[PDB]
Amino acid sequence: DEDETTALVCDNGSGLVKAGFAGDDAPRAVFPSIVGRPRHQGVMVGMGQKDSYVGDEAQSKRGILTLKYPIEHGIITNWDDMEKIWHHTFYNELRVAPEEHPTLLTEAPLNPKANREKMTQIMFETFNVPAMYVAIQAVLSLYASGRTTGIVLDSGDGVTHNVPIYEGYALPHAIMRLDLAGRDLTDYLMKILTERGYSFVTTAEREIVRDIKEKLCYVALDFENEMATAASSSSLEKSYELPDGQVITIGNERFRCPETLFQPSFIGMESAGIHETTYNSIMKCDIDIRKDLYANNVMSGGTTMYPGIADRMQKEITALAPSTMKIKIIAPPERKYSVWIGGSILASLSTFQQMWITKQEYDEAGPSIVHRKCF
Amino acid sequence: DEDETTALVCDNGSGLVKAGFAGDDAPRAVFPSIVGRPRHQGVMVGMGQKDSYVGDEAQSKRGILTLKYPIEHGIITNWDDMEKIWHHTFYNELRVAPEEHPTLLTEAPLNPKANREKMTQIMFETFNVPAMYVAIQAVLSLYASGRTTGIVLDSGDGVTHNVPIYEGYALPHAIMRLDLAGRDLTDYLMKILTERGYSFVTTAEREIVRDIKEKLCYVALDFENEMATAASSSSLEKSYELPDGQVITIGNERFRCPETLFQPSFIGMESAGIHETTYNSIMKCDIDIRKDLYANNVMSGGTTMYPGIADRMQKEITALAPSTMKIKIIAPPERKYSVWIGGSILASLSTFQQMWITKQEYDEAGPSIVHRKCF
Amino acid sequence: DEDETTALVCDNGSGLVKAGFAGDDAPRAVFPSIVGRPRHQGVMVGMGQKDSYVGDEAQSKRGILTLKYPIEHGIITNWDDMEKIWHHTFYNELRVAPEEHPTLLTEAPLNPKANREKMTQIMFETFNVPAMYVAIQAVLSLYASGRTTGIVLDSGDGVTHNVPIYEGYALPHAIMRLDLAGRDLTDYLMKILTERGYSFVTTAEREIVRDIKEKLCYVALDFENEMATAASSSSLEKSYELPDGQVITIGNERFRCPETLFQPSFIGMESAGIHETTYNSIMKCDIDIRKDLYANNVMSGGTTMYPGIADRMQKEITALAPSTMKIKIIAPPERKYSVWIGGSILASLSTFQQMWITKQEYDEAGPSIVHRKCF
Ligand SMILES: Nc1ncnc2c1ncn2[C@@H]1O[C@H](COP(=O)(O)OP(=O)(O)O)[C@@H](O)[C@H]1O
Ligand SMILES: Nc1ncnc2c1ncn2[C@@H]1O[C@H](COP(=O)(O)OP(=O)(O)O)[C@@H](O)[C@H]1O
Ligand SMILES: Nc1ncnc2c1ncn2[C@@H]1O[C@H](COP(=O)(O)OP(=O)(O)O)[C@@H](O)[C@H]1O
Ligand SMILES: [Mg+2]
Ligand SMILES: [Mg+2]
Ligand SMILES: [Mg+2]
Ligand SMILES: [Mg+2]
Ligand SMILES: [Mg+2]
Ligand SMILES: [Mg+2]
Ligand SMILES: [Mg+2]
Ligand SMILES: [Mg+2]
Ligand SMILES: [Mg+2]
Ligand SMILES: [Mg+2]
Ligand SMILES: [Mg+2]
Ligand SMILES: [Mg+2]
Ligand SMILES: [Mg+2]
Ligand SMILES: [Mg+2]
Ligand SMILES: [Mg+2]
Ligand SMILES: [Mg+2]
Ligand SMILES: [Mg+2]
Repeated sequence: DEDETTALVCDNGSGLVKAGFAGDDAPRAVFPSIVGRPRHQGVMVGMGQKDSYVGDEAQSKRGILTLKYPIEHGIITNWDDMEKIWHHTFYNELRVAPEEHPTLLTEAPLNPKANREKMTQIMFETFNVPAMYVAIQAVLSLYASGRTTGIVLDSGDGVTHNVPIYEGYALPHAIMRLDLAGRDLTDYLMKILTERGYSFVTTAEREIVRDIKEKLCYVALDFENEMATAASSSSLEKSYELPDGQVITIGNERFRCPETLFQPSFIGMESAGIHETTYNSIMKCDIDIRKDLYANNVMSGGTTMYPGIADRMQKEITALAPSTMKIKIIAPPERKYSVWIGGSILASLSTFQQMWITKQEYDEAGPSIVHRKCF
Repeated sequence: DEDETTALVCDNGSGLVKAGFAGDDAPRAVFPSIVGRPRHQGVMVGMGQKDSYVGDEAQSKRGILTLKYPIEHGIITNWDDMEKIWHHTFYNELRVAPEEHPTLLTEAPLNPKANREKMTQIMFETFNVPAMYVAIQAVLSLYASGRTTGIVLDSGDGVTHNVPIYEGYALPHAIMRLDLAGRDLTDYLMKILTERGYSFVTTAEREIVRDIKEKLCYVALDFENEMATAASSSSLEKSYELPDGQVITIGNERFRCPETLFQPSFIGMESAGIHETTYNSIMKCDIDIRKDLYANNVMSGGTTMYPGIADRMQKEITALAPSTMKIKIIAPPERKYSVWIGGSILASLSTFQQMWITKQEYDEAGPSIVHRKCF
Repeated sequence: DEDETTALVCDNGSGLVKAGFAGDDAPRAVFPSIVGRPRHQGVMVGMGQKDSYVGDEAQSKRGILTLKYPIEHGIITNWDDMEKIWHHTFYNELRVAPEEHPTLLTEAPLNPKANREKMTQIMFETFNVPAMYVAIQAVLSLYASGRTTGIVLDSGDGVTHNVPIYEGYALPHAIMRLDLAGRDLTDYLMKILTERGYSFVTTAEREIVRDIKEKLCYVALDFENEMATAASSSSLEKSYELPDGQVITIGNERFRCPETLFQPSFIGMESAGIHETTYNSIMKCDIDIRKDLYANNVMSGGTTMYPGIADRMQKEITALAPSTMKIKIIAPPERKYSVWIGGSILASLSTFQQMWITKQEYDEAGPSIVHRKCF
């Protein structure tokens, strides 16, 4: 065990399951969210004997299993494979058990009543846990980023948050989520890059969909004004060779997939987009922090990593805004771990320990104990 | 055409615009206020050819469009969609044109100078009209209810009025609006029912927001004493099955939404709510009708529909009050259309015709014609 | 601490609480009169830990709080929040204590019995005071102006007086207050500007009420003959920009808000107003000082700041006058602070020191010590 003060620190997210201890900058435990039921008698029998695969190794051998994930766009839909994922989150990758030792969780800026009582409950159930606390991603992100006032653009394998937060305090009312960040994005990219040609199909040709997007993506300066030249000329569409090898032009997906993060009308939605929200939660925030809110625009996480978005954030927020107000967008592309950083860095501290629930106050009160506790 | 007098009647409101002729009860013209610009080339092209949908069919087909409305919280924010709305509200569903025929409008009890001058103009511009006028909602809503004297609480898709009327006359100086009734209501419900679980999100899961609150909501007798038993038991938060069909426990919103109409310290403001206003407007008024105004509290609009709301009324006007004075609580829940109702009935008469603005007396003195005119 | 004679000076008003020591000009202490219970669990919980805000950092940070004021039109209406106001006023902003040191107060020209006997008990209760006094605003403002014989016109956040003071002496009979200066003013402006347009609504859009009147208000030369060409032309009503940035037009409010001062029929009242008050108290006074009263009209307060008001006095006081007796309106717009100026400068003096109430003679007399004592 480490010297740094005893907590487990587990960031629930939608792409990769991040967990670790107190003190760090990059994740101790990384794994995607999967547990796969194998299925065959005949050839599974014929060839194998052992197993079911989880996360890491399940990236490797997989064409023998049944690959579903168990969490989606937020609160866990079935927490059943989440349980054995958390079993895996504790008992070999870190290796330490939450049985003796204190434990933290992250959460969205504000969580609900009922399932977040049952969140508290599940820790005490299967995992036993003598002390747990649960702290906000946005607030901890901004403390990772070192700051006192900053409106944190979060955006993961699923959700985008836009929290106004002033000297540590997020604001009670200015609340909106975009549920665009990861899947709809990537798997409409699967939809289209497949119609463009080759069945990314069954046993061989599937998770190239998940290599490709990340490498190809700059967010362009404007759309159909490039898509005109694009088609007469031949530049931004690059002929790339994959583990099979036929001439693959990937070309819009680059700017297209994240132009959807701006405006979902490019798949086809009548509803909103990121640009509006960013401003709109500030326009329904507080008048004398509105000021500093536009003037402290910051970002966190996965889908934010993309090159071209400072150029977009300086472009289109100002494109709604008055003549009188002013935006300041702030840059740092370290940001792909900063929630797990914020959790890890805050875990270590003297101050934070007294704020723990002790399991004695669970048994006394119930899981509703969480509703008078975590700040 | 009807036998009953040549006079069109529009009741505008922020939610569903109501209009018709002279004499009726329930509305002749109903629609919700959308036109929304169609957007795609490619898949709009491939599949269709026609359209762009006003109102009616834009609650049938819509996941192609760009769904925005234009009447928000009172005075018209952009009237360009209102113009083509009014081009629907006249030309196809009622069908009968303003060109030869007299026309009437509804409005709040007292209106300003210029954004009512141009309304008088804009009716004579696009729609030409050889005669027109506009009535207050308050009083027509009261003569509808059958009464000479009455403090009516309005509450519809955005606003609440708490309007003191005695013998046909409202009182010249006690004037407060509560800008809550429809949206911050349903859409704060959107916010926290979404955090309770399922991104209600893109093409398929959205307008259950506006189906669910209507059925589920009642006004309860007290709040965090009921939120106590709540979290121990499993009573008042039922499970129901929607167009998809996962277990949706819908729970507080029922009683939490309408409590926010009363005390808006339940999203979290800082800052008023109706219980006060319903009294405040009367404490500010003539001492010899303070009397009867507390003795003649009445109600109108759709957000008024709720079960338990009289129970909330009788409780918490009285609970401010001195030992001396006395509240009556007058019941009528017919009152969902009372504002369109009386404009229909009043359009029928003899008396009201002489009042009409004639196109000639407009052209003479300008759009201020209404300043000296509208009783 | 300063060299100048040990004495605290609270010029209590019903807008911004002000204070300081002796010898000065502009305020040493200024804070708006707000403390205010924050409310929530859940999101308040989630997003902070400490606090409830007084005045200053309330005038910052406020959308989390429960904001009411405790002094209204004149004498305080519950002395509970006024208490923790004075607790702030002494112990952090001046920092000093009324524990060791002598303490002065401000008041209107003469005051009543009971609650001012009690204004001799609260400062000796919690705040202890070994030596105290209270003096008259009107009179102090006139020696602040460096003069002997004046009728001063006050007008602050709520209230207005019309006081003869001749060679130091106010006349014991000539007396009428006006209760229009601050709130009814600004918050009928909120009411009418609200009817004109956009809800000054809930979290973001509410104190642009207070800000807009001050800058925009001139008194004008006459009302409805200006409101004629107002509608026909487009002159006085300016299109600015606020933190929102829609084309807000402010227009009458300028002249109508100070019109309603002189003539409160521009919301709607049956009783009086100012010009006659300013004439009548001198009509009801000694015959041979009438002369010098009408010939020494002088003003102070915040609300007396509006441009045009000089030309208004010189018009509508003299409009009531006979041919024989003559007015002389005196101009100084130094006058936003003049009563506290009155107290601070007068607190220095050797003369005034023998006038103090020692806490010893309070303990002997009880509350009735100020009755014989104060001049
Ligand atoms: N460099 C990058 N470029 C493009 N997309 C990225 C990059 N890094 C991460 N992402 C995207 O971010 C998502 C994962 O972000 P993350 O914040 O880790 O989600 P979570 O916390 O919810 O697990 C993935 O869908 C991934 O494609
Ligand atoms: N049965 C009902 N229960 C609760 N709310 C209702 C009911 N019927 C209508 N409403 C509400 O009434 C509001 C609209 O009322 P209405 O007075 O017609 O508004 P408007 O005149 O401004 O169009 C809506 O926001 C709707 O949810
Ligand atoms: N520049 C100004 N123009 C007009 N009104 C003003 C100005 N400055 C302050 N006021 C008004 O003066 C009032 C407060 O005056 P003040 O004498 O300080 O009141 P108080 O002594 O009772 O605190 C408020 O209604 C405020 O809007
Ligand atoms: Mg995350
Ligand atoms: Mg564009
Ligand atoms: Mg769109
Ligand atoms: Mg708004
Ligand atoms: Mg503010
Ligand atoms: Mg503790
Ligand atoms: Mg209505
Ligand atoms: Mg209550
Ligand atoms: Mg409140
Ligand atoms: Mg009052
Ligand atoms: Mg009376
Ligand atoms: Mg006529
Ligand atoms: Mg004063
Ligand atoms: Mg006049
Ligand atoms: Mg009058
Ligand atoms: Mg005499
Ligand atoms: Mg003495």
